[PDB]
Amino acid sequence: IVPANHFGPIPGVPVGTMWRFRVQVSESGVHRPHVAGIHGRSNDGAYSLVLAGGYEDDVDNGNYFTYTGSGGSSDQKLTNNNRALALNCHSPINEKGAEAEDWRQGKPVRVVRNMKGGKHSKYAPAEGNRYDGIYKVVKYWPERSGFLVWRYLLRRDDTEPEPWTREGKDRTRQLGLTMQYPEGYLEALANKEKSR
Amino acid sequence: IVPANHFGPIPGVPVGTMWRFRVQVSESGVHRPHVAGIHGRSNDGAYSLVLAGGYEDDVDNGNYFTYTGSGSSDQKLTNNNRALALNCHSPINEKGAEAEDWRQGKPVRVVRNMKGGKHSKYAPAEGNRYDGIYKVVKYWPERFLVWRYLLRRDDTEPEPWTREGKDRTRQLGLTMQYPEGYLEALANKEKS
DNA sequence: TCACGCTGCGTGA
DNA sequence: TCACGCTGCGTGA
Repeated sequence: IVPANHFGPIPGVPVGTMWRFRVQVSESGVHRPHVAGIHGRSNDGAYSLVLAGGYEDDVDNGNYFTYTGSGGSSDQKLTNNNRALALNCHSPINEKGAEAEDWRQGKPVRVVRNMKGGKHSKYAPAEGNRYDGIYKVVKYWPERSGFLVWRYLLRRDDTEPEPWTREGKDRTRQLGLTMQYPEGYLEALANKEKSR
Repeated sequence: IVPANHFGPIPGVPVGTMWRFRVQVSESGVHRPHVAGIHGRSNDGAYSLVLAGGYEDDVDNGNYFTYTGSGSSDQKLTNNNRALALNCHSPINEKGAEAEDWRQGKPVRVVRNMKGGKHSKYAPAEGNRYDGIYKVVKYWPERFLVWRYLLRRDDTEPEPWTREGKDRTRQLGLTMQYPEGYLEALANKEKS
């Protein structure tokens, strides 16, 4: 595997792989937190995040999406994962939001989409978790719920194509990527011979 | 295998049975909720509760303990907290009540989780432990405002922390139950 | 379906 | 240690 604070793609998991649970996504190293949306250290940056349709805003447009941080029922602070993510934007950490001088020079963020994101996004998978590639932070800002939240614009910068495109649907088919289940999960669950 | 809304002990699960995880305690049947403290419908009663030290408002003395409900917001005798109150042998009362002949209330299987050892010597060291049948003696509200219950034990087989009970566990072979493949892959990860 | 809940765990700090 | 948290499940409704 690779270090936890490692930035960028995990070697061997191309764009379009599909795990069923987030523990498989973790063991794969693509997104190490079992539950948390963001993986980051406030002193370094954010290494990976998940879109599971948590926030009633957070508009998902494929190559572009808005995203909201962690905290709170009370105001969100620019600390921990919130601060970690903003560190990737090619701009000095500003406590009032910043924009990127050449956004493509930001730290890379791994991004996977989850079936629960379908509540708000046409780009979610029908099932499980799909690593949709690399994004960079272009902008971040605070806004009002009725409380203050920290939000982020993310643009995609990966060489391999989005899995929902024609080119990407061919990469998913040619590389033979199928929904990967935990060893034993399918076989074990098929046994519903309880009492009746 | 007795329905979900069955009162009293589960056939085949003796007092002192041990499971490492809450999921096996639901497969067992003794306590079907995976997370929730109480199993109970608001017009029938409660079937099982777990002592996992979740609330400041709790005292555990073994043969009896006092228990807390569901809720930084005032509680109500609704849903599960309504359910437990019907297990008391006295008509439901929004002001709290006590049972005359508490032993004719409806049985409640009590599971003890290791997360209660902090404030109870009677909790197990590891995992979960089925400790028999308790009945509701009395229930009342207390100050935020919360609902509390007192539960005495009414089960013929001995408690697993006594001499008689500890003798049943050794002789019945009840040892800590783990999921298949848990110990295998966790020894794997332990050595790394 | 829908929301809840005495979980349980790897990682940041 | 504790803080943290875009899990996941059965459950009543």
